[PDB]
Amino acid sequence: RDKYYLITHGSQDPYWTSLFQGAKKAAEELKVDLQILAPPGANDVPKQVQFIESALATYPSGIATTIPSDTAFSKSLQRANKLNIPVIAVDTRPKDKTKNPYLVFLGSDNLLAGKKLGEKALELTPSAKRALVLNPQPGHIGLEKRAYGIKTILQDKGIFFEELDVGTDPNQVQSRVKSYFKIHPETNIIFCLTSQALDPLGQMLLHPDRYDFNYQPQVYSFDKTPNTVSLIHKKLVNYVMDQQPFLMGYLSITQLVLMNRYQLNPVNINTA
Amino acid sequence: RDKYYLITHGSQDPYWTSLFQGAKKAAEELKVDLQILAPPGANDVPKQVQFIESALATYPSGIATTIPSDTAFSKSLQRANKLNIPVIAVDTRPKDKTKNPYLVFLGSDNLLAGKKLGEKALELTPSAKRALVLNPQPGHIGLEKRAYGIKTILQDKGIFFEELDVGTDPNQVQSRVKSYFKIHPETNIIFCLTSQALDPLGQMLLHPDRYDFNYQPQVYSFDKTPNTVSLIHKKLVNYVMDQQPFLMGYLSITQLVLMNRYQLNPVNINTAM
Repeated sequence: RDKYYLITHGSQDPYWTSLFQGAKKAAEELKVDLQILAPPGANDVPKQVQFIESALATYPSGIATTIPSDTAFSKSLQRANKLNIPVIAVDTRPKDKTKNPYLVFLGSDNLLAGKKLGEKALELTPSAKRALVLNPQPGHIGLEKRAYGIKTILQDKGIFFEELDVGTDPNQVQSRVKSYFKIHPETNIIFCLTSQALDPLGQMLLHPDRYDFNYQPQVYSFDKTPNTVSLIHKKLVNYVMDQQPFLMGYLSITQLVLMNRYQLNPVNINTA
Repeated sequence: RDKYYLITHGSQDPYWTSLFQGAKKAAEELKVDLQILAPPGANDVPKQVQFIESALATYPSGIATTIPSDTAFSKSLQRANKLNIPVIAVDTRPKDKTKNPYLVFLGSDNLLAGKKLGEKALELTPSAKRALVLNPQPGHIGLEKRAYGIKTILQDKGIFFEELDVGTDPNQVQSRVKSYFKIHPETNIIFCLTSQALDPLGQMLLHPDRYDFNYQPQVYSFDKTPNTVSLIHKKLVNYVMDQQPFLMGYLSITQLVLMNRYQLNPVNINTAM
């Protein structure tokens, strides 16, 4: 019974559970064992590196892991490459494969997704002159590419903008945003790099009087989580890039299995 | 301005942000300062105890805090009592205030709320065969009262039931729930003690094929969070108890202030509908 691992840097978001279920679904249909390793929070890279090192020591048939840092995983990844343990990157990938080796990547092209969302925003709300980008985890190389994409679209079109570190604590996200709007009450658009930033904002959009947030800005986000879908339906959110985490999880375990059982070579896949 | 503290044992549940906003809004209108202290997770008692302890050192005008344990907070509460710092209990309260002193309690009567949820589920779900109670926080004395209240109603009607400790990790809640249904497929009623149990469950109710969860049970819960409200509109959840956290927040800070500015005695307030 071949053993496989799916290791990530977070697990509380609805995004993670979709991805986890896709992988579990593939594991079940292909009849292989899957162990999921993820820190108790939204981000804890040193703990993730720990999981990867522990998994490697069990000589698994394959590992699918997120790689949200350009340096924190280098040693672990290099080790895995030397021991010939196939590693597939999912969700987030490093910019240098020689320093951070892995076989292929399954996920979105974060830089492009951002550009696509910025373009969509200016297309659905051309009258925009001021935008706000909410980053729940500055440093996350994947989110950094998204923000960069959006920003290149905004600047090229002359739109003013600023990126804000909101963290993941709901109360802090809401107050950082309310603080920004009091100083710039003209902000017309808000970009949420993940649903972690959207959820706290959505609550204020749903109860504008209770939160003293009647601005009614145009909002764009990433990931179609249950609450995100509800806000779209309510027309409080204009557009959301979907990375299809379930497809991502399912296909990653599938390629690892096909490689082991048939000596096939996995390939990169843009799951957007 | 006078300094006030709102201390809780959690901060991720959308329920808290609603409580926090009510407290902040009251602070704003009354022109007092308010600091909110809550562990980064969804439950951390020792951390909360330290928060209360460090708050006391600053000799604040008042403190509002949850008390989810009959033992963990005793010393801190007694200390606060000796320093003459007013303490109001919100959301959850201890069974014995002689050992755990606090002035008044603003929140709902957990036991009664549980009984009420149980009675409503039996009304709306006449076909009731077997119920499952999902506890995301064993140890939380408020949730124990809820579960107990629900079980008394279920026992009275001869409905089979079981309480399951699902924790708060979304993946684990789903896993443990699916395992139970594989063993008891006839289970047709689910009671979620908080939205922390409901969210991961709601994801499966929205994509039953993806999660291999086509049972379609009747669901009951506590706290009308955004996702909970959405699930209600989609008829995936039948009835949800509302404790009105915003009101709880607003009124608790308001009483602490009226107490300091006007020499009034605060009173207990059941915030339920």
